[PDB]
Amino acid sequence: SIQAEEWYFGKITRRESERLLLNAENPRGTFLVRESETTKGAYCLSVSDFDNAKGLNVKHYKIRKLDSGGFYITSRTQFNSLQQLVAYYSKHADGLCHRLTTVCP
Repeated sequence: SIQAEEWYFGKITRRESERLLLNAENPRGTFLVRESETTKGAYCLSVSDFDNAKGLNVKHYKIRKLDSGGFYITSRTQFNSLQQLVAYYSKHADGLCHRLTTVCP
């Protein structure tokens, strides 16, 4: 059940995700997956970032569901579930601002 996944935050808003991620205690690459508020049927990978000029900031990556079943952020790689996606991007950033490091708490 994705519901029980530790990195999955269900229906929290865009503003709630940022609130959770923008915190001193979180590594760059702390992240969560949520349903998209605005795009029905989509997801969103929310990742904390930091640059010395803006400080801690969050980047949001829409995750689209292929009708045939998969998930994608880019045309580069596609995956059979959000779990396989969370796992790949933890090993390689491939375009994302930072590799996924920490699950949001």
